Amino acid sequence: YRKLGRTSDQRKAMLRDLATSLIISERIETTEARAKEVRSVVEKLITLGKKGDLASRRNAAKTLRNVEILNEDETTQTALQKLFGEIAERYTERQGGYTRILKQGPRRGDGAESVIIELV
Amino acid sequence: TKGILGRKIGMTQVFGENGELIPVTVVEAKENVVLQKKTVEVDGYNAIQVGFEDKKAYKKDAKSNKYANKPAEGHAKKADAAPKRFIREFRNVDVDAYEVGQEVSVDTFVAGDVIDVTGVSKGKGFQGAIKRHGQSRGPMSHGSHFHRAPGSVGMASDASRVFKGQKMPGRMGGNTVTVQNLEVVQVDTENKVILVKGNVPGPKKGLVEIRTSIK
Amino acid sequence: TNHKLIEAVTKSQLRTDLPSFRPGDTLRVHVRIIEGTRERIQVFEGVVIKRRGGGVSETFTVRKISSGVGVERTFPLHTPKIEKIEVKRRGKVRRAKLYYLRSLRGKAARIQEI
Amino acid sequence: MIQQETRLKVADNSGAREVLTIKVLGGSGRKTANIGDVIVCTVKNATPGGVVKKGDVVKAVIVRTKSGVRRNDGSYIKFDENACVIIRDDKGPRGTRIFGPVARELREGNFMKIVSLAPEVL
Amino acid sequence: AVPKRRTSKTRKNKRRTHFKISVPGMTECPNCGEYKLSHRVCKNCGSY
RNA sequence: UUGGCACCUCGAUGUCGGCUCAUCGCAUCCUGGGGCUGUAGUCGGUCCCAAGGGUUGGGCUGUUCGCCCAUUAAAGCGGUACGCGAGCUGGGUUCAGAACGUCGUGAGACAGUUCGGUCCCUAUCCGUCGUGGGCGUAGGAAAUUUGAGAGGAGCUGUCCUUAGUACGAGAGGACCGGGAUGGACAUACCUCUGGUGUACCAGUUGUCGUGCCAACGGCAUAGCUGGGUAGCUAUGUGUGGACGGGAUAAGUGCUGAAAGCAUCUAAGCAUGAAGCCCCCCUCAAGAUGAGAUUUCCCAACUUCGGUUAUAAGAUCCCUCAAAGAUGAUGAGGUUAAUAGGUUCGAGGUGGAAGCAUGGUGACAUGUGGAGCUGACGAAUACUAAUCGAUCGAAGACUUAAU
Ligand SMILES: CC[C@H]1OC(=O)[C@H](C)[C@@H](OC(=O)NCCCOCCC#Cc2ccc3c(=O)c(C(=O)O)cn(C)c3c2)[C@H](C)[C@@H](O[C@@H]2O[C@H](C)C[C@H](N(C)C)[C@H]2O)[C@](C)(OC)C[C@@H](C)C(=O)[C@H](C)[C@H]2NC(=O)O[C@@]21C
Ligand SMILES: [Mg+2]
Repeated sequence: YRKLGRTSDQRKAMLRDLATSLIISERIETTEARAKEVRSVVEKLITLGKKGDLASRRNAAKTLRNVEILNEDETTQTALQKLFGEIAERYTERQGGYTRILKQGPRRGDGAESVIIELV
Repeated sequence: TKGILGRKIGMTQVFGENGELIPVTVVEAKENVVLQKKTVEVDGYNAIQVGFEDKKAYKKDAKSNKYANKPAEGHAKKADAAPKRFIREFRNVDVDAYEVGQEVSVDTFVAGDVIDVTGVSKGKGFQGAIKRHGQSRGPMSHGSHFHRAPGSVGMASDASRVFKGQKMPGRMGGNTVTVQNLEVVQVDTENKVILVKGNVPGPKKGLVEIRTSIK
Repeated sequence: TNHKLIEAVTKSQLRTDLPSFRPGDTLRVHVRIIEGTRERIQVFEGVVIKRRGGGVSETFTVRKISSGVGVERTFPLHTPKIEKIEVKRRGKVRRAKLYYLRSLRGKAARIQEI
Repeated sequence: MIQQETRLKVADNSGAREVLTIKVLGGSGRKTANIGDVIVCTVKNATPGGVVKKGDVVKAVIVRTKSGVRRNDGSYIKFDENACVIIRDDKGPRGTRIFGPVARELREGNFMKIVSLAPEVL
Repeated sequence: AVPKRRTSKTRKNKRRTHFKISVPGMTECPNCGEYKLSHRVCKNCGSY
């Protein structure tokens, strides 16, 4: 696996935060290396969501941050609830994938290959 | 006398007749085919070329060594064989006991022969003088600033130069090594595997050239 | 599994006449000692300390006290030199390797049955 | 793995209660030893009396070590303490008993009186 | 650990023979015909 | 070595010991071959040939040296700016402080002691260790190659047998060869023994937070503690220096005369060493002499090739690791298992959650070797290697055979 030029605690934190944000937005923009490394984490969380049993819920609560989404009509529900009620159904029949990645050109401030990781 | 191209799978252990633990390496020799029979008047030295494994056949627009190229298909079709992945030759063999197109099988080896396995070492990459050359390194305390670097590279004004062969840092690995006087413990003809006492050079999934000890 | 060719070429060396046990169980391993001019048997008695990866490569360790001097013997599980293993009595532990018995002597090294 | 400046217990009634080593016989540059190997050593704690007294230089044989030994079948024998026994330059002990277990590998080294005068051969 | 002498213009220009930028890996985009980097999304159109 | 001379260096050539790394001579310390002896063999002494390899660990001093304690087959002598400080130390010595003894009325002094006392430098060139690109090898390519050369190894102990034999009043005691095991050292590898394993498992303290109990997350060296997969590793596992040729050294001869004898010599022809050459391991056609074998590709405009673009072949680009600083090498790019995910498994950890039972409680038991599980094995196109682009032959003369 990759280290992302960062320590262990700071990476653990970055990976879980990036996975949460992806789950919120359903497509985000970042650099290749971190997309390649958040792919597995988000894919595994969705797996914890395709079962929905209380054990998997409690276990997926480890990674996701506690965030609130305001849906249409001022309806509110958290990241766990999204994962287990709006994304489990979408991928009940698909047996992998769950994400795609679309390389983009280098950014300006660096030569970093920005990419967009999106939930498929 | 005998030679087979194989690849290394791993190491395990077997127990011997009197209970002894035998350390072993599993080598997989399958579809070894003779592709030529070099001759003294045709090429200047008598030997035979063996192709191992099996590539796929030519395809237009290939982008990898998976498939054979037109040049290799032709070489192998002259021996009515499939394109192969690794090709080596053997000199110790009697060229007249082989035919262009035969299969060399694992059973060429009987239990208790003496063989030499020639492979390539594992790559360690760029390394320094203590790992690459076994050098004693300096003191780690008592106010030292010479921890792992190599020591003097020469003398002084006499030989105002560094002599060739001075053991300095660089790439380690990627060298052909021949371990000598190993032996085979069992030959299995169905899974096509020659088991060799000891350990052999190389990464897992590599290539070993087993032949009969020259000593 | 492990590599399939490794597992195939070494399947014949595995023993099946052996019982099932776990670290913490005290047991009697019997061994063909071919010492002198006889194949005798020495009933070695100890407490299993650990055991390792499967295949012919599984090895287990047993600990005893000889004359107030701790002795530990590692044995390959499928060694043909072991006639039989009797789990002389079971053992309630909470580890998989019992390294922490190298500092205790006497009742401190106590084990509950079952 | 026993090298010089290593303190060993004596497993005998020679007088010596505990000794340390200077060399490992057997070769130029030899550095270590295991069961069945002889070492030069000087006692550091003697019993009041005994045939061997404090500060003497003596030949001695290793009978049990914590590093222990591999046997040809893949069996390993390890111990909880280093130990040694004094010898009389004939592979024979200086004392009359021998305390504690001993490893079977001493049979080969023809330390038979050591193997015969022992609580447990192993 | 200091330059014992000057590096002449000849030596200088010689060392930097291999010091150059490579033309980009660009291919034409199938929806718009403008060039894009290979394996990247066209920035003019937004396709594949 | 102690000196003599003052020839280069005072717009600076760091000086002694130790550490790291060696390299070369042989007037050889061990090992190999011999002549001998006031050599019965083991013993020793002497001289000759021999430099291939090897030629310890400590106590004491800043010490080189030397002495001492244990070993070894031996613990060799020297050169290399008394090798090596832009590789290291800085104990001694040689700045300023201080102090004792001595000399000086005194300031101070002593190569008399003593305690303390700042070791800078980002490597341009040559050199050296690795690793790329270009071009040449009379076409363009893919693979296998011989070996001109070059490098690496090169050490040796003990035991048993012959044999208690030869030889010995005895005491003692092989030569040869033929077996067996070591030491040191070099290599390859992780199956075993261990080490480490900061995205594996588990227990636990303080504190903050997800309202709350229960569950969990952040921080405290990874908070700590017990384990531990892959990888990487030694102290761990195998292997190696085994034969055997050819020419020799001191030496030993054979036939043999000058010199009808002799005599190893002059013709010739023998034997003889860890030494030389080969043998064994590795690199090697930039070996500009550029070598060899097999295969693949083969047209059609010219207005005359100083020709397109294309073959065969690669590369760009992208998924990767048995490879890696980068670039290279190697496994793959949909006609696809290259990597991710999913499913199953190995190995690791050790009895998840929620329930029900029992306890006042701290907890325990069954579910259920359960739950979790980074690299390890297999299957599966679910996701990404979609699209495309660039480079790359048309084969010279001369002569001889055909
Ligand atoms: C940190 C960067 C600076 O580097 C340095 O300080 C290094 C460390 C220095 O190394 C050395 O000390 N010798 C190596 C250590 C030698 O130990 C033996 C025991 C002693 C002594 C001693 C004797 C007398 C006096 C003295 O009498 C007195 C007073 O006060 O009178 C003051 N003390 C201290 C004395 C002490 C440089 C390199 C030094 O050169 C060297 O000196 C010698 C004169 C000759 C050397 N060679 C020619 C043989 C030479 O190589 C200099 C003089 O530095 C003082 C360098 C000069 C150019 C500088 O000034 C530079 C700018 C430094 N200044 C600074 O700031 O950066 C520096 C680079
Ligand atoms: Mg000057």
